[PDB]
Amino acid sequence: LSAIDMYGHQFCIENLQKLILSETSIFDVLPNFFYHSNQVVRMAALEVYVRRAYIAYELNSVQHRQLKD
Amino acid sequence: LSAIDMYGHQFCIENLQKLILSETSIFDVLPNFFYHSNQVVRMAALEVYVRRAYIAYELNSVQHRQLKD
Repeated sequence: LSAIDMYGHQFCIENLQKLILSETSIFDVLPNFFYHSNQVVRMAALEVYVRRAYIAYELNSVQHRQLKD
Repeated sequence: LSAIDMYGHQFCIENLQKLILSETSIFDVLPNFFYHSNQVVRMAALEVYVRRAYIAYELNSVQHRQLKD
């Protein structure tokens, strides 16, 4: 939480490479806040989770939507 | 700001009375932060500001809005 930018930018890709080059699996606690009241930990954690799935595939575009509310 | 609930509850009814029963004058410092980055406590703190302006007039409806982003 300290790491995360928490503007709309939310480019904490470097901390993410520590996450993706984590000896530890981060599906354990990461879920408790990625449905926290904080749009940033929601969004970030969620797409990296995608990435934690498709580490195998090639991702050519990923856009976040933010709907109805 | 710590006091402020920061959720949809947003019950700073009592805190508005501490603002209006403040040994400290609080039109001074409160304004510096109600344009901080955090939308719910924004909502709570800000509407208490509303309440501190028109406590004199009669308010029959107040909706928090949430724009562009």
